[PDB]
Amino acid sequence: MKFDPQKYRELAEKDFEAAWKAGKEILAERSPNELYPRVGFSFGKEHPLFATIQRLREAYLSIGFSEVVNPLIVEDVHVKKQFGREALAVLDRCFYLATLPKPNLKPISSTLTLRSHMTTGWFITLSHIADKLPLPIKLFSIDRCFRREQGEDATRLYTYFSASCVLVDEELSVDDGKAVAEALLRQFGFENFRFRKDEKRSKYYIPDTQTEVFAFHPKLVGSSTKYSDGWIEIATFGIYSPTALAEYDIPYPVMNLGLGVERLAMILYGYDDVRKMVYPQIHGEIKLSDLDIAREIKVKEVPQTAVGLKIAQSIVETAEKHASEPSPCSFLAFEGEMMGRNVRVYVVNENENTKLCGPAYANEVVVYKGDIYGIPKTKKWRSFFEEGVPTGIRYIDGFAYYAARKVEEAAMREQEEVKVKARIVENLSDINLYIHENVRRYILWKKGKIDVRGPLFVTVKAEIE
Amino acid sequence: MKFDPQKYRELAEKDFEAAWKAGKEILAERSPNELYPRVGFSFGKEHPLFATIQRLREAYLSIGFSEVVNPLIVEDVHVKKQFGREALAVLDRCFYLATLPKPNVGISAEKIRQIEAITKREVDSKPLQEIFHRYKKGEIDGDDLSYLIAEVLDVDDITAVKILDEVFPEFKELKPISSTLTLRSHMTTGWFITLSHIADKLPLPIKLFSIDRCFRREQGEDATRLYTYFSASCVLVDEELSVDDGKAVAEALLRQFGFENFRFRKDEKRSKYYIPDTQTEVFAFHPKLVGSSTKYSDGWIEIATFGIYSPTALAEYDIPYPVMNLGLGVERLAMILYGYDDVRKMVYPQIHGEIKLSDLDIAREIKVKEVPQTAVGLKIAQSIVETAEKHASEPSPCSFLAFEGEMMGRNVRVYVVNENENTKLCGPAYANEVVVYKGDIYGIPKTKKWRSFFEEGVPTGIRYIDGFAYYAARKVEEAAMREQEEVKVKARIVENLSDINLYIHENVRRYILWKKGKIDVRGPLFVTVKAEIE
Amino acid sequence: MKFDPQKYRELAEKDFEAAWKAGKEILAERSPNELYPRVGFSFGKEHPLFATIQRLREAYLSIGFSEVVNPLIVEDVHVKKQFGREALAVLDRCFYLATLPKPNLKPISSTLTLRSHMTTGWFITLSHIADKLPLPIKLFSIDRCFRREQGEDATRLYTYFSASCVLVDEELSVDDGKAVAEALLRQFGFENFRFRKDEKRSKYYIPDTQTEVFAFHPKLVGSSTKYSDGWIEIATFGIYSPTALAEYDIPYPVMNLGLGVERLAMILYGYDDVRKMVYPQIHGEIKLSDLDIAREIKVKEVPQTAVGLKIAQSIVETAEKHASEPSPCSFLAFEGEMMGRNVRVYVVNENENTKLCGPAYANEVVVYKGDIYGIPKTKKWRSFFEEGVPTGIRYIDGFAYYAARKVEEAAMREQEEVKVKARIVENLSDINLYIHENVRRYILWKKGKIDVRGPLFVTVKAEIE
RNA sequence: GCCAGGGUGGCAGAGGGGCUUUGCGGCGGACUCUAGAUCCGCUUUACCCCGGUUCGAAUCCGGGCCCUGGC
Repeated sequence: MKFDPQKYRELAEKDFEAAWKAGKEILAERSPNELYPRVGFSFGKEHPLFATIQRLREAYLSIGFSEVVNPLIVEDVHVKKQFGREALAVLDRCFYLATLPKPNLKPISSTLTLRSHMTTGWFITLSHIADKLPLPIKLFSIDRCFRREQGEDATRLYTYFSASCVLVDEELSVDDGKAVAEALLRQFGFENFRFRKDEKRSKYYIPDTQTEVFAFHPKLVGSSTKYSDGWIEIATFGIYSPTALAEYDIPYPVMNLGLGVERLAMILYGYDDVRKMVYPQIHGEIKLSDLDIAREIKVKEVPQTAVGLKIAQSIVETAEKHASEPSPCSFLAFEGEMMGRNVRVYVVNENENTKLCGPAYANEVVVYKGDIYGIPKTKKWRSFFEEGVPTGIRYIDGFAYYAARKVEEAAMREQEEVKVKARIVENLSDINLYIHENVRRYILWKKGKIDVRGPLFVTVKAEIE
Repeated sequence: MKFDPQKYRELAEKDFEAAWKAGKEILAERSPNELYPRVGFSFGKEHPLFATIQRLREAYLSIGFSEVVNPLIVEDVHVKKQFGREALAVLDRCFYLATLPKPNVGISAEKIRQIEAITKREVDSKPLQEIFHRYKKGEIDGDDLSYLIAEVLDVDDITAVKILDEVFPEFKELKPISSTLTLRSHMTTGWFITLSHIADKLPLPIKLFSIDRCFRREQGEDATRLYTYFSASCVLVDEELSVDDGKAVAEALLRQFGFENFRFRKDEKRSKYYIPDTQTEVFAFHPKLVGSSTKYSDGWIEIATFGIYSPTALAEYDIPYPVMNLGLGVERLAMILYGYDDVRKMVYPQIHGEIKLSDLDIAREIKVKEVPQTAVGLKIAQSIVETAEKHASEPSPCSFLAFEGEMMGRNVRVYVVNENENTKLCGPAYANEVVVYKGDIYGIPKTKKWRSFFEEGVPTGIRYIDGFAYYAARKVEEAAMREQEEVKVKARIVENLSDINLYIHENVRRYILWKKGKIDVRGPLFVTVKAEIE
Repeated sequence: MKFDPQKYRELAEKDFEAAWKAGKEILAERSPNELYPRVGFSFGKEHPLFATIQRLREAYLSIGFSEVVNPLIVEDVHVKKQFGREALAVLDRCFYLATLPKPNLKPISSTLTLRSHMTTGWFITLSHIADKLPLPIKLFSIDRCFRREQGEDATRLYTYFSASCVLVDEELSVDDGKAVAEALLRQFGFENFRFRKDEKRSKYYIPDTQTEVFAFHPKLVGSSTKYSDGWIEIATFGIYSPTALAEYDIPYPVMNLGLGVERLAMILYGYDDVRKMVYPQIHGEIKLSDLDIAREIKVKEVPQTAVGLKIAQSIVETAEKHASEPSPCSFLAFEGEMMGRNVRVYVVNENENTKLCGPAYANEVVVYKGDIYGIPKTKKWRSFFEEGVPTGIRYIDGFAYYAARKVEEAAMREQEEVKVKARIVENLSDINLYIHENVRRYILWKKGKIDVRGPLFVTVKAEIE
């Protein structure tokens, strides 16, 4: 709360520490659902695909390549202009754009196609600058592409992200393509590189230039896959055929390196199933931390009055000690008045031989590995208490508030007495605690479980007159 | 050059100032194309579009929303689930994914295929009527190097590219076949699918965003729209929602891009997927816009849209809770930020010939053709400058010793002369520099008339004589190989760079023209350099 | 609110649009302090100094230079090792580190000094790698420095940020220093560059290499300063003297370019007074947008019941039309019951000749250029309404809630009748509206003003029995 | 979407059934010239797409696009 500079200012002149301890007065008093971890900040979280993409843009920029956006929708006449006589073989794997005919039904395919890879648009973009700008030209672009490869879902998908770049100079070896791969690929951890000529020998790449980069990343050695040796084919590249360049008037050669993003994204953040990565919202993959599950566990009914708080706060204060005395046996915990009439609180196990409070009065709720447990803090549960997030809410704590608010209902209902009792704990409601219906459908979905059981055996009678 | 730390230290410890002025020995004597701005560093540059997309990402993340990738290609059945009836109206402005079928090598084109000379072009190889069926079964692109380079011999595709052209005129009959798959017009289409799988399993409120591509059809015109665009979108899932939440987000979002005031109007469309009377149009005022060659002189521009998803479409995906959806269109926001007027010219600039080199970049490309090769020549020219730079007003004729030394092991002595008379040793435009300005290369002299060019353009630092000197510096060294005895190189008038030793790579040359630039390098340089290489 | 998929699902099968409009039912109903712009998200905002710093790191990295952290605290013996015989002249402008002597009072100066510029630490850092790593070496570092230059505050400060870098090769011209300046400086807008030899001729720079970069930035032409010509000295650089390198065993030369950050930061974000930039929290410079001032303007007392809302909501609904009828004249607006007893609301200007509602019943509150106004939406105030942020809260609106909640106090106080009246409006309290005491001390600090005046002249009587 | 004038080569811009401008610029060659001029040689015989009329159309008729004096 807002204090007074002077007041405290002067107050410190006399006995300092007496005024220092006086400071504790400004601290706010917190209710049960107002303290950590039932209250916490949040924050956005980026997707591994995109992250990697940005991480790739910089990587490219860092080795000199300027960014550019290439044509995405194109007339197949281009694929044809490039692949020469192999052009049709390719047009198969590509998609075509079809539209609906205006009924002044049945889509009418057209000559347009979604690019199967960046290269389709490259020749188009390089066509306008290849002979006007000073060499070398270093362009790159990380955008979307569309392939039809078997039209699968498991192995691959309909749209991927190419991390393309092109180098336009008067003289180019396959080497420039080698350098660019290492410079680019190294900024991600890859340490050793190996290149092997590609058999596919795509016709748009000068014969015997098309290569396949193989990079080693220590993050892989030991991986639960065939990438355990540490190496993985991570990118391909070649040098555009004069046959294709000619088709677009590009006089100088051109080196073109392509990077398969979803793969890199996977290597980096360690996902195994591309789909489970790029599309986890669908593939059931969704998680909440124990700390999160925790925060979501909150007291249902809680004392709505200043006194109410100091009531249950006492109820427990006694059970924390008198939960032993051989029952029957009654103890008094509170003495004061709320709203208008004086009040006193009673605690006793009316029943015959046994103890006052059940053996579960001291069971704390903790979340662990996805499950919500109700357990005593015994040298047996340690790991659950030292690897999970202990709610901080104990059985008696959970209980108290219920009573401290239940007598609060009688205090305003004119009533004179109420006997709030509690035996077993079949779940949370029984311990006066809840979780939004959604975290619930969650726990189940993530096939986790809630084990909040226990013999509380504690009753509280209160009289207001 | 590297020096000796000890020496330079034990000498400086005693005598400092002497060591200091000595340092100059470690610097490097650069030739002519080894000087600024003939030398420089290069750096990559980002594209306004991708740039904004990044800013946009951070922006969102900075307000709670977590990133997600939504379904791009979807069954139009979804659209018809998000518009009920008004669906068709949309699917007209959408694209469907067509695709080439396989060469029907059976039935229709089989019977009449078995009534001619099946095969004449000698190829033999047992009837691979199954290796062709595995095609009408499941093949792809990287499968040609199997039924040729491993079938009818012949490497990779040296005969496969034509064997499928001459003997197989069939393939040239395939036609893409439309389907029910579509390229989402806007993000929303994919939100229902994604929110579908989690609208009730994760804790509320749900804040998700995604800046990805979307395809639309609108009068095939590069100007009045583009086939593909970007849509920085977000969805807010929570129990209780009001259009306010749409504003609150639109505010906090735009506010990180300058915009200082917002106004929201109700959209006329009144689309079906949005609750009735919630589809809002958000207008924001941004300073950079105040007074411009645009229609947003007053500063206000409509930058996004948003509304609540009808509890109707939500059910179509079994989503219990209501959901807010804001949709900032990137391309514009980018133009406003990076100052562009024409969408197409901005996003796709190389294509629209919007390339451009700077004064400084042109100046950097103007190299010196004929340049020395021996430490001597470097001095010969360096010297030819001295005598020619000083004795510029000497009523010709008249020789002038410029250099005296041994080059390549031969006594060398070159002089700066003039043949005619009634004039001066060197022409008037001998001390003319090449200044690039406003995109045109110039060969002018410093004046109170040219100031504008030397203080706005960027001087190359090369003057006609400085250019020539290097040409001569080469000739003399040449004779030092042809062991001649007398070379008298001479240059009259200047009409271009050639007549100055200067030049520029062909590409920069074409740029100049393409850009309507102009090179102006003329003037009386007149100054011969007679050499006496013994 | 959470709806039912099926219910709405089927409901749409019959008449769609009847079910569509049925959708409006899920939308939450908002109270006065719950709608825009009295509710809005917030977000961090970086400081121009730092921003520019990061923006500088990338710039450097983008031209190849790797990052490194140099020594900050150093024995003056270094300044001495470098400046040779000029070393003392320098030691003047530098600070020294002094500590308190442990009393088993008066600080005891020491031999340590806070670096006056990066160069002091450069020689130290280059000492270990200059001859072990492959050339060229390109290092950079943007860190803090300490100068004593006149020990001023106005002109300059005690600590600045140097954006240093060093280039270690076998052969180096002054040119490398020129290139690096343009490459670095261009990534910020600077278009044309001019270098002039520095007279200072610092002794640690090979004689006649020390230069001063002058860069042109169109963002300056027309500036309200001497940087109107567009050019500004933005950085200096030279080539380390063999005399100094020798002192640290560096065999090869070294080019060193230094960038004065606070200046660049200023050019970029356009601040004139460095201090008003780097330290605005102190120099009174603190702002809130009209939109912000707006959001902070909220209804004080508002209907705490479901009905209460639909009450004031009606009170206004009538004044919005009957604020004309020649007074006296009474109208009824509400008919229903709250909590338990039926209720009716009256509105009349008991007084003699005039109109029912004062001429200010339709005055909306809007914030503009820093002031909080209470004005009618007349074709005279337009600009205030089209450049500012209209609260949306009008006089009657502000009023209503007061009444609708005032009768709510009688409804629970057992009472039978209440006459809430209102004549003039001397300020906000009078219109039932407030602003946190802090935005208030703000408006004043930013010497802005609040003009919420007006003759509301509107009374409301209500009877509950 | 609606009356009407128009959509000509690197640029400007007359005419216009088929042969057909012109000026600027560039391209190549030549010049006794101390200054930014001189002469000779030059393209892709240029006039959007699909139909109609004709011996034939850039020049004549309809449909699709592009700039407007206007709604």
